[PDB]
Amino acid sequence: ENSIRELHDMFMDMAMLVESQGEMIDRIEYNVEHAVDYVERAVSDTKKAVK
Amino acid sequence: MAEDADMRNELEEMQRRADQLADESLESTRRMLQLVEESKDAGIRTLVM
Repeated sequence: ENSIRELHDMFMDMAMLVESQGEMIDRIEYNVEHAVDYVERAVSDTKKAVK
Repeated sequence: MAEDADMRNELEEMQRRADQLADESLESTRRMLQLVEESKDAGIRTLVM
């Protein structure tokens, strides 16, 4: 049961490890495509800036 | 002879520990049924997220 306690406590670590990491992806969630929203919407102009 | 004796006798209970102390081991086996599953619960849903 102490082996259980240890793995369960390392797992209430682990579940929370991946939990707390998990939202950083939501932090990317803006910077992944709104970043694209800058890049493509800009280079559609840079290619039209020659004109 | 003309003898009829039909008789009975009584039992000696072997000392089967003769205390509740058995419970504590039984409490450990409770907890290993109890505290184990949620590991898998949060495990499968940790894997979902």
